[PDB]
Amino acid sequence: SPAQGKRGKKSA
Amino acid sequence: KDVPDSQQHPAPEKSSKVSEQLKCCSGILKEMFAKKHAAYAWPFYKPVDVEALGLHDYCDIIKHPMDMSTIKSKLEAREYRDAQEFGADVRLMFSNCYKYNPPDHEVVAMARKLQDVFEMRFAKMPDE
Repeated sequence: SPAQGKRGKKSA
Repeated sequence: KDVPDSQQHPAPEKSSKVSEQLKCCSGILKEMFAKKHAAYAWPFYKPVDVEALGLHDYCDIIKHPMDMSTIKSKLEAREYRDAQEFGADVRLMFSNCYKYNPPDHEVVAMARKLQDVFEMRFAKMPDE
């Protein structure tokens, strides 16, 4: 586990 | 030589080159900021939304999250000496992005689009 991989943003 | 056409003269007063870099640097960020790149630079204008994105691990990952708006604001602050102050922070927001994000990610998706445009834009930056 280096980084959560955001799970952020969906462009909209 | 030490890099082809890398440097040749220190700037007089302040710029002639440098703040000229920022007029460019800015139009560049402001371009990622463009409604054109606002499909994907918009999460860069502003800071990685650790709430919205449901990050949590963010502050572990991220040490220096850059946002197109500060770097710009600093442009708008002339805090950036030049466009390389500028893109130093573009590279910062880009960095903290793929830093946190896998390349199969949305943020990186967005990140790499800016990576394309910013770097293309930045390729049009002086240094003389």
